[PDB]
Amino acid sequence: LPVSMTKTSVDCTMYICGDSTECSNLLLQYGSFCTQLKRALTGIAVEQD
Amino acid sequence: EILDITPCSFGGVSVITPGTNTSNQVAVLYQGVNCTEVPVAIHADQLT
Repeated sequence: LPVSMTKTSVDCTMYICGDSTECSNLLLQYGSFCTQLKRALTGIAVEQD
Repeated sequence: EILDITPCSFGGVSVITPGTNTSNQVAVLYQGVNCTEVPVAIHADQLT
């Protein structure tokens, strides 16, 4: 029987824009998607513990 | 001359605090990096 799974945290800025696109500051115009995904990932991480 | 392109050293910053009702000291956690890849530029913090 499984108990826990892999806890994953995702950096949305490096995934969507990248580590080389400093001109991609338009992700702040979309609002708070990264916060509401990081909250769900943090809840999953504290649930697996 | 062919060269690898490895990305920059990055990670997540997690602040550990006992609460503002107790004290104001905080401890940071740089997730996924070594003790040498953390910024040792504390003497030059005004350069950002």
